[PDB]
Amino acid sequence: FGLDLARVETLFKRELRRFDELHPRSAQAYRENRRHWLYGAPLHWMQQWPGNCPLLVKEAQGARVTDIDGQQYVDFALGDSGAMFGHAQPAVADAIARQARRGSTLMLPTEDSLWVGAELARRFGLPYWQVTTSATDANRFVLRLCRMLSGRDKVVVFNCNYHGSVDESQVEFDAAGRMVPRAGVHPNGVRHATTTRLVEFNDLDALEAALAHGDVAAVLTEPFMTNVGMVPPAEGFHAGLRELTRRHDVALIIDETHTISCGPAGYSGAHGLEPDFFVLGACIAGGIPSAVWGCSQAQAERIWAVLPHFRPGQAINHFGFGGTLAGNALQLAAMRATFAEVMTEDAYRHMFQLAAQLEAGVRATLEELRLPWHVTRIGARVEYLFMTHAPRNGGEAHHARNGLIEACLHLYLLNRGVLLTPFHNMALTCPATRAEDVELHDRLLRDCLGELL
Amino acid sequence: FGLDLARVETLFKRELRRFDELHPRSAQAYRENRRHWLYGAPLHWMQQWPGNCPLLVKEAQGARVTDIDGQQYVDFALGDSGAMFGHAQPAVADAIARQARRGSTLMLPTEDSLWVGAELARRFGLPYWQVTTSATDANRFVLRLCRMLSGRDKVVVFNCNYHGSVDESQVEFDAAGRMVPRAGVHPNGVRHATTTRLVEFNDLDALEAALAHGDVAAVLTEPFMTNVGMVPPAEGFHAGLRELTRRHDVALIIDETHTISCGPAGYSGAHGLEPDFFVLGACIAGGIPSAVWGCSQAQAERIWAVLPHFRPGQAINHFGFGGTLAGNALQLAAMRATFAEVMTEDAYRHMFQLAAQLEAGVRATLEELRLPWHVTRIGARVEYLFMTHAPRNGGEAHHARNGLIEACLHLYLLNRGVLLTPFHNMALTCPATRAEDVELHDRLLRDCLGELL
Ligand SMILES: Cc1ncc(COP(=O)(O)O)c(CN)c1O
Ligand SMILES: Cc1ncc(COP(=O)(O)O)c(CN)c1O
Repeated sequence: FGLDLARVETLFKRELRRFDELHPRSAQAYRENRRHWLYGAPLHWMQQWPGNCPLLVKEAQGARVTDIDGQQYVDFALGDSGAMFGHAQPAVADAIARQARRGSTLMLPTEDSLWVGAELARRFGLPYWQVTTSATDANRFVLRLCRMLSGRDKVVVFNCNYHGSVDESQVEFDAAGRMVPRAGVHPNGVRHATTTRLVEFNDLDALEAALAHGDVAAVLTEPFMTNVGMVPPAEGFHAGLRELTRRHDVALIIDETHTISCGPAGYSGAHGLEPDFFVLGACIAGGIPSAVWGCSQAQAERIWAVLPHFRPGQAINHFGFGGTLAGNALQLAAMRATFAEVMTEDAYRHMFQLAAQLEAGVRATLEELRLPWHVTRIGARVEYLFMTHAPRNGGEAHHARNGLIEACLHLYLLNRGVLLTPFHNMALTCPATRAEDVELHDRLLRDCLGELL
Repeated sequence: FGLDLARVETLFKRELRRFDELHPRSAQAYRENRRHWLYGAPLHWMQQWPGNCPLLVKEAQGARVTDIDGQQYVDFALGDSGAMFGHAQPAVADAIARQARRGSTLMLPTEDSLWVGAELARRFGLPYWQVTTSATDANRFVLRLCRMLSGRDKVVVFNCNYHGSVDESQVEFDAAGRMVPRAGVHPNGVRHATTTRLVEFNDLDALEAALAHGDVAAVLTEPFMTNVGMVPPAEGFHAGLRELTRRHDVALIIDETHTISCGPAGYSGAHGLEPDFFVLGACIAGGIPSAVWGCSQAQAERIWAVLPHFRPGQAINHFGFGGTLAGNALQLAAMRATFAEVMTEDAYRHMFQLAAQLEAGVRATLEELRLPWHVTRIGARVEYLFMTHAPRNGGEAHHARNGLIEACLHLYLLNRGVLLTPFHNMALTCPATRAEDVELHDRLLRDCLGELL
């Protein structure tokens, strides 16, 4: 990847010691938290920050975070996209506070459901919606409905996808091109040959071959892959994807959990995609676990034919989906505030300006230092990969990832006041991001790469 | 069931007309919401309230709810247990408001994680915890870890369980005693013969026969079944369950999502159970979708051997579980407030007194009217069933449920200012419930049954 991995190790060791010296109170907190949390924090992923422990946060507002050692950071991680519009958005926090004081979960709708439903239909151009407690659940429940309406069992996913803890998606290609369980993800009693057909992104011949078996209920995909570095769709790919799925009467599910960074109506709204189902995760509810999914008129009619509107005195049933806190008053209050006051044309304009500045700065550094790396941007989200050209598919992109280089870069920036999500080589801008924050990121990255070369 | 179903239908029809006359603004809201929500509300379950639409709530506090038609209710539904300690608990609402203003989701811990981890271990007597966004997910993830640590693929569940949208659990016995997909729940590409062994509750011989196959990773169960009416464990059942699972080296997972009504340490704490894993849902976080799960040190050691603590520079991985907003600052703030200020010995003392009064009143009515029905209480939760004696298992209990009778009773009470969850014949008391509220419930139920007989 253009770096001497021995030099990377040397710097990494120095930065691990620097981390220890700078963050003693977080380290002390980690010692205590390891006594009661299985992986030393409430979520096991939090153990994967670089350095010897995750930081304990004291407070965060906008794109600023302060830890319990008093260190201040510019935050380009933004809760690993869960806080994509910034921390403590005043309208959203106020809406949450107000609604908590007048009922957070009633198993009933409130007036906010009226406004939000209409807004979803307007913004995203699909007529009918439902709410879940996570993007994973939206994907799981949509897949269930697709199996119900189609009578087919398999889902098509793309190599190196991520769609949440959707067991049927947890596959990859081995060296012989065989579909096997994803590395480090136990098959969990699933026999994926019975549930899943795997294809590389940007491969219409392979997609046609998968669908031709006639056992595929749905294709599930991001419109632009974001969970193995960034893989843009090729020229003509979306047209072909949409045509092939129509020809085979297969549902097309577009997951915009990350690609909502492309604009106020997502990638689908910018590019005239025609999803059968549309999934969007928790950036919309201010840190309250949430997601929405929507469907076309044609899919709604098919769903109602297999699951009719409930009749008075009918036996109660969940039908295998929904959840007890799904669609609750608190979620809907936060969504209303977010769509009305946060996800505006002006917000996206600001985010794009700063993200374009950040992208251009990274690109200048890579070009100056002659690194065989590249940088890609989708709206507010910028990510680099350790290969010369944009990957044609997820398989290619996976080979350009390296845990040591990533950890070293991330830690070097963390120790100097910039937080990047540990799971990607990405930076996310929000309405509270400032030009000086981009300048700091740019300088530190140039400094780090400079020390390595 | 002791009632003429024809008289039940006649009253139900009258009460549906009464509902229309009393709730015109909710009906208008439903017409609008049907334009944009697939099932006319954010969650399809909300369509299953009795009456011709779900009520739209204006505000709720304690055990009081006011709808948009200005109708006031005593709430014994409490968000179908999601708000089991009452609506708008001041400490919890304040904690949510405070934390929203200083970062809701950071992919990092805060000082509240220290306090909550220690509190969970103290309260529930298991040392190691994790947080999810739902009880469903806690169950799914525990099952995954059990398959990983055991190398076995099957889970034992009990007939007429409910553990959330856990696909492997969605089975029942047919008339021939065959394990088949649960009625109305599509198998969803799961071949349950490969994932699941089904047994009736309170049947140690059948449980032994299931476990003897040597392919069971875990037994998943409520300690007292609450999702098919109430099924108490028989004398000696828990001792036998614990002994058999130990002998076969099978994980025992106790799901207290509802049975937390038994006391501040759940049924397990009251009755000295010894779970390997313990699951508790969203009642603990004030309407923020949440759950916790805990495990013994012995299970933790087996898990760490198959999923080691993360090493510096290791390739990032979700490992098939966790979630982006799981274990977030907002959840942990709400949990801290709930455990410190709400789920106290004094709160439960009040809840028990009022629930005992409610139980005694229901029992008196059933005995006076000579109905072949009975009532059961577990702590704050009271439920009746349309059979003479307590059911020995879920199979028996299922036969004593009737959608029409349930809808009629629920609607009669709703039209006279008492909300009961539409999915059960249950009432839940909280710290804000008053004796006069219980008296109103008691009178209306007696009035309704009186009109029917
Ligand atoms: C594209 C995509 N879809 C779905 C999910 C699942 O989201 P969650 O972890 O909130 O369920 C993620 C994770 N952010 C994602 O990146
Ligand atoms: C015993 C039990 N376990 C798990 C769940 C799942 O909870 P959720 O719908 O919040 O995932 C439920 C639903 N109340 C339940 O009753």
